[PDB]
Amino acid sequence: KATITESGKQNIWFRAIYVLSTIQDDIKITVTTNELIAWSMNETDTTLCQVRFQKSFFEEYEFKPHEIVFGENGVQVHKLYSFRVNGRHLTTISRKPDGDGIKSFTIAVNNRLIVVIEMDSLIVKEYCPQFQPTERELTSALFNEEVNYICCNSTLLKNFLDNCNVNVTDEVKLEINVHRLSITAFTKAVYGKNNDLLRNALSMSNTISIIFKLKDFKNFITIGPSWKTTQDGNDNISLWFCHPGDPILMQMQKPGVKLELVEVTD
Amino acid sequence: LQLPWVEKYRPQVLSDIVGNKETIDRLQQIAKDGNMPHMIISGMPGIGKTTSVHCLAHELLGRSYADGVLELNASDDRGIDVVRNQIKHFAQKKLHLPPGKHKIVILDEADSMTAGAQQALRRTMELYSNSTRFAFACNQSNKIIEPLQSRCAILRYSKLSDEDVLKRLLQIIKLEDVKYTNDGLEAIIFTAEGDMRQAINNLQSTVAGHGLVNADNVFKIVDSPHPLIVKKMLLASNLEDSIQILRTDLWKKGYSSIDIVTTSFRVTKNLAQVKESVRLEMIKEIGLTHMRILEGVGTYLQLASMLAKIHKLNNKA
Amino acid sequence: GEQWYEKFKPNCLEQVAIHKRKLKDVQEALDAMFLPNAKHRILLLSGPSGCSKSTVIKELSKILVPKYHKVTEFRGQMESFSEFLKGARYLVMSNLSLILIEDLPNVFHIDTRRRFQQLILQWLYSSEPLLPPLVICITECEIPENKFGIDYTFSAETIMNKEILMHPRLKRIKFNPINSTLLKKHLKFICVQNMKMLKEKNKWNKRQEVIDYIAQETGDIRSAITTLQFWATSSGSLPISTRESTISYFHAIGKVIHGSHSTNNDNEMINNLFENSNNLLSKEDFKLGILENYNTFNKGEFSISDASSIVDCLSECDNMNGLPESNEYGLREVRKTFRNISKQGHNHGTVYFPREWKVRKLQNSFKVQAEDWLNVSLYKYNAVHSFRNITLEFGYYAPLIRKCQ
Amino acid sequence: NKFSASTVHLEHITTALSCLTPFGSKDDVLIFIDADGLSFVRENNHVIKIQLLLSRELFMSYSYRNETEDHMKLCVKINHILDSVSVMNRNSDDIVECTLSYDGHGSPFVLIFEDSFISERVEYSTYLIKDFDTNGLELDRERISFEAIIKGEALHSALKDLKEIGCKECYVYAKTEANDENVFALISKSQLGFSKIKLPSNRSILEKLQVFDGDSTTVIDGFAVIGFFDFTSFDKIRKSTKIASKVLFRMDVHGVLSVNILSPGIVIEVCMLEKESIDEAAQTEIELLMET
Amino acid sequence: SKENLPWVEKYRPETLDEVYGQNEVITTVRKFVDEGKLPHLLFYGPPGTGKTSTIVALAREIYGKNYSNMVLELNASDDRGIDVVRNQIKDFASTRQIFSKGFKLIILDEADAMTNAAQNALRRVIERYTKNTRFCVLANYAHKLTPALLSRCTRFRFQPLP
DNA sequence: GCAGACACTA
Ligand SMILES: Nc1ncnc2c1ncn2[C@@H]1O[C@H](COP(=O)(O)OP(=O)(O)OP(O)(O)=S)[C@@H](O)[C@H]1O
Ligand SMILES: Nc1ncnc2c1ncn2[C@@H]1O[C@H](COP(=O)(O)OP(=O)(O)OP(O)(O)=S)[C@@H](O)[C@H]1O
Ligand SMILES: Nc1ncnc2c1ncn2[C@@H]1O[C@H](COP(=O)(O)OP(=O)(O)OP(O)(O)=S)[C@@H](O)[C@H]1O
Ligand SMILES: [Mg+2]
Ligand SMILES: [Mg+2]
Ligand SMILES: [Mg+2]
Repeated sequence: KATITESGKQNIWFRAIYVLSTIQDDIKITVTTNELIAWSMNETDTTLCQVRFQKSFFEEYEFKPHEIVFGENGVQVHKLYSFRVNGRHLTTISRKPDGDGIKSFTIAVNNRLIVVIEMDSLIVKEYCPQFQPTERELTSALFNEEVNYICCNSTLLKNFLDNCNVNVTDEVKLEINVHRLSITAFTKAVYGKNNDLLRNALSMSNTISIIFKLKDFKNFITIGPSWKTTQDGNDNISLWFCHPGDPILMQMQKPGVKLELVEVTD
Repeated sequence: LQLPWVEKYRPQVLSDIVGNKETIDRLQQIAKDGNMPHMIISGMPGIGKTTSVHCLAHELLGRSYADGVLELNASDDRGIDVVRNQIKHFAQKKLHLPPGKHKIVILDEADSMTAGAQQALRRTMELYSNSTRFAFACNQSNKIIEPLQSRCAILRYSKLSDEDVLKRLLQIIKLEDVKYTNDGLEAIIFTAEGDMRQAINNLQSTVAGHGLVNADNVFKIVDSPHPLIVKKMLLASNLEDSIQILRTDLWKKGYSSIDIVTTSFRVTKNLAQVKESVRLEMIKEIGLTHMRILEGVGTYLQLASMLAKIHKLNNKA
Repeated sequence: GEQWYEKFKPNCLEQVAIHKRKLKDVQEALDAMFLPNAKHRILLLSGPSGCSKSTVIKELSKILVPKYHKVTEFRGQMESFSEFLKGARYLVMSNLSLILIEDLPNVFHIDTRRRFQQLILQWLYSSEPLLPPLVICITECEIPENKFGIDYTFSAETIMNKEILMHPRLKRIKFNPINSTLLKKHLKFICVQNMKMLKEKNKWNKRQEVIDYIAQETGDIRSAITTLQFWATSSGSLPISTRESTISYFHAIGKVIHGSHSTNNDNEMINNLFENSNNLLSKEDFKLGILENYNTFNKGEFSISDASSIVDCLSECDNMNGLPESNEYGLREVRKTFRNISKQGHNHGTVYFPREWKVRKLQNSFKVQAEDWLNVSLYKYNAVHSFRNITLEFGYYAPLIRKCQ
Repeated sequence: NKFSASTVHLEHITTALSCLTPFGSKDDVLIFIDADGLSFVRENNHVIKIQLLLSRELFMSYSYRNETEDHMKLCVKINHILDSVSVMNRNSDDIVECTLSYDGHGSPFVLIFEDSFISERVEYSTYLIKDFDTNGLELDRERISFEAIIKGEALHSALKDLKEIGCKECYVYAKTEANDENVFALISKSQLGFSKIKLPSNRSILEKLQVFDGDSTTVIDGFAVIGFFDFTSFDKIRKSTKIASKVLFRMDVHGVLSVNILSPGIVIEVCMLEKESIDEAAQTEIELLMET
Repeated sequence: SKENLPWVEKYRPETLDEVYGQNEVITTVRKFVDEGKLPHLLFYGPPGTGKTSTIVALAREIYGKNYSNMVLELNASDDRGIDVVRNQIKDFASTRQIFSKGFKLIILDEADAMTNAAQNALRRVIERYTKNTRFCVLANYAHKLTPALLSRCTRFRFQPLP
């Protein structure tokens, strides 16, 4: 595999890989001829974050699944190769240096991941992280695109997300009410020995069912403003069937990047 | 630039290692078959534990020793988070080994490692038992927690006997082509008291300072061990003989009083041919003398009074 | 090759080395938990190392989850565990996944253990509809020499500060070491599984004594399996070394008072006790245990001279500033005098922990009461009398003077 | 006064002292006064030695009245100086004049700062009892392994990229080819795996690079030089290369490395120590990856 | 200048010939250094017998002008915590010698006053980093030293001066 | 090592 990109997509790529690293320390990266797949399954089995990079994201897609000899565990029949690497290892590699820019970036696999960085000047940085070829566990993607209609603006939602003091790590309550979406983020008070407040209840709400995570939602929305999308780049979507038991489905369409997210409710 | 005899002749194969013949043979079968289980080795220091582990790893790996070992020693950043991350990264890699071979991780001196690091180690072994293996090196197995000892095979190491140490001395002498004497070798063994490294150091000192290995030269360069003198003077019948022995040995050779008290306590604890009441009375007197010395009164008069009280309780008037 | 204890992992419930009463108790507790009316919010299962703790929950959740994956084991920090607990809170419907807290996060630091305690308290008192089942497994094993709880003995009572344990929504079931009969049966099962390799070498005819020694020497099934595997793989003539266990706090007092049946001679037993358990016999509030428990040798029917000598020797030992020699002398004297007077010994009394914490609590209560009395007296008028004279004169006369007036 | 010096532009002095704070902030700097100028040397654990030199023309009132062998030493604690100077030298364009004074021996190091009719005067008592003198990790130029001159900005960017990766052990590579495709890189290994930062053969950042054969006159092509250096020294030097114009690299066959920093500007020379031996037979796999 | 110092410090020996009493130890260490072989010497004895004076004279004899940057002297006056010990001695021993083709000598005065973990780290460094770096142990008390340290280090006893 | 009460088949 040899995929090279020369554009300002390094910011969105680093943001997505940082999101995946924050969700899970280990990131399972599966490469197929159709597109590029990156995901990191949660330890609690409640988070499924999917990001897809089309062939138009890069300038070349010289991938040869038939020539893979070492690591046949991750090679299964559309033949594709799957491997897992630590998120913190790669996030500190795809970072943008301060006071400098990167004009060329590519990722490759040898027969020990072969990833290199070429900045604006001639100086280049090469890294060889260790991966592990796993068993193309794409049944989660089968459930994700197994498949109401809610659409809303994303910049005010992002402002609400990053001014709500996520340090306390409260929960979010999607209150649809009647017609207007009122995004709320509060925590549930807990009783003590005799009606004591062991944990303080910090509640805040504003007006423009299901309860889901807050850092997953923030990480999913951070992908949008990171990349300047003059063309297309429509707002996020929310899909969820009846009853709170089933997980929710979200999608953020972009011309070269596909966003999916599954969060289990209750 | 000549390496010392201790480090110049470090064994590289399990055949050169002497001592516990059964354990060495078992290690050889483990290396040959390749089935390497989790192991903990404990015993007297300087008897060939870390050397045996290194030889076993070498014989099991061969050309895979470049990456297949992660030797984390005591003299390292032995924390709770960086050690866990390093071991996790070591266990999350695969190399081209035969199916009967597995990666070996060596942790010398695991006694001083923190208990949280022990729990992290247990998590790593539970998560990645199928790929990598762990080999422990230590002096005693008490400091290792029970759950970690449960997931391993314990092989206690005994002190090296006269035959193995003498055989190693003969091989090293033949390698160095050094004139020796049987009485000198007996004196070397007596001074070593089962220690291999101490015996090698004493032989090196004898050959450097005097050349020919003789009992007189060995006694001149290094004195007899103090526990033997303590045991000799403690079981003496007459008070005058014990007083003279303690004086002419310990005060003339320059032995600290607190060291004498500690050695006497160890000897009394390890004494055999004494009654329980006499042993506990002597232990109490040793504790009183130790308190007196620790406060600051550590003269010869205190030791003489301690011996006088010991002989008084022995004779019972 | 693969380890025997992993290759021979049980599949059915009958294969697990668990007692019938223990299995019934854990089954009833779990079944009570899975009803909508949750009697116990959390399940705590303490016990020694390798007494088949986690496997019980594993196969139980295997057999019960389809009735109404298997578990969600948390990998071994602070905010990661908070997020894990919050995510486990939102796993109730259509999954019914049990929450396992085996191999709990780091607690040797004060801050992380405290935040663990507040997390446990917060989840225990959460008045939220429905409940995801949760099981906590704690291994009882003391930390060797390297205070006030941790670094002395790592167990359930060390981590939890007497608040989680004293909760209605908890079922504390301590686990016992694996039975000798069950260990022998499981070792025989391994042997009849490995018949071919057993017949390969000359080990079948010398099997019964080895199995009996392994079963009677240690109570850990995993350590016994590892020892059996090492013995079978070895050609022969190799002495077997087991997983040396630990001696409990009351077990040490029982061994010191009565003695040891395995070792008749006192010197070797005392030396082994000092070597293997130096931390327990050198740490404080242990001589108090002997001083409070020596009366139960014959239900207080022995000679007064022996007791007087015992307490006098203990006073001399305390005079040596807690030196190891003092502890050795005191233990040796106690063992010697009990061995001497054990010629007529029957119906020994039960042992107890010394009443040291209650005295400290009462002293603290007296101190705060005296501080309050000084405060109110100083507010009323000018009266200072230091602190020494209060307990002798003002601790009794002033209360009755105030009450009468 | 034996030694006197005055300056008006303290920005240069404070930005030179900021390059010494990562390791030299603790104590034990041995200031030298001579006809050449003012120099500071720091050496901890006898593993790394730094020399920062101030020329005559930097000071405006350099007198240097002496009647001796013209070499006087003094040792002062850096942390006290940093704590004293942190509160002053504030704002911008404060025209803080600094006056240096030292009365030979037995007198404290005296600094006078004046800022808008407000003067300050701090006395720094010295430590000259167990001064063993001599010292210095010097190297001979007759057997230099190789010489290299690189730009300061590229080295600073490389070090600032290498620091946050980790890489507790680092390697230094030297290589020359007949087609003028000179190779110079500072690779390292960490828990992440392998980290390779490469300085290309472009003369903008690799103006001069030649590998010698231990005689400092016989330049050869096709020979590789391996330098095993600890992460600590590179981390300490990263701050010193933050502001610079040209950086000179020069180590001999003994393994000690002298790095010269140019920033007229002042000169900073730092001497390093190589590790005792390469890890097993690693150097082979360093080249095997280098032409890979 | 001299002639203004206490006689204890004024009469400090500078050469091995200036050390009296322990003729056997002096001859043995001279034979050791004549062959270029330093087997991790350990010195034990009562105070005032000339342990640190002997090691200083030996270092002067075998090095000369290299004492300023080859000998690492550690003692009770310097902090010897576990992290400090491991970092300092690892950095000193792992680094190659500058120009001299001889072993590196590290002197540890008052080695009895260290923690058990620090002693374990020191004894691991002694066996690990020993190709070019040697160790010297000075202590008047042996009960505070780990018995493993006494095995790897050759013990020399300083008798009271006759 | 102690006691108090229960397991389990001869
Ligand atoms: N059986 C043996 N045969 C030959 N040489 C031996 C033997 N045992 C020890 N030695 C020598 O003693 C040296 C030290 O051995 P080590 O294995 O380092 O000691 P140890 O058993 O690990 O105990 P430590 O290191 O004090 S915790 C080796 O390098 C050998 O030179
Ligand atoms: N018949 C058996 N019954 C129970 N466990 C068995 C049996 N045969 C093998 N084992 C193994 O023995 C171990 C027992 O697991 P547990 O003791 O429940 O784990 P644990 O509680 O974490 O042990 P510790 O205290 O952490 S060492 C597992 O690894 C099982 O696979
Ligand atoms: N063999 C000797 N002959 C003559 N003077 C000696 C001899 N040994 C020691 N001294 C004198 O003793 C002084 C102090 O001895 P040191 O060697 O510095 O201390 P020490 O003997 O090592 O004892 P400590 O407590 O371990 S520092 C020296 O300065 C000498 O004057
Ligand atoms: Mg060892
Ligand atoms: Mg388990
Ligand atoms: Mg001294």
